[PDB]
Amino acid sequence: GIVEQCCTSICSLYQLENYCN
Amino acid sequence: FVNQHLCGSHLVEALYLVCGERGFFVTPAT
Repeated sequence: GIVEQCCTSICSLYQLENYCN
Repeated sequence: FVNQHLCGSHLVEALYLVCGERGFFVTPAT
């Protein structure tokens, strides 16, 4: 689960663009 | 952009903002 990592740690632009194509 | 914890509705909103019309897709949560 990446939802946990974006939540429990601080996410970034690149990390969020990786959840899309 | 502001680096923060994204979780819940904050996450889907962030994705709609960062990916635009080519946003992510999630099946119905249950």
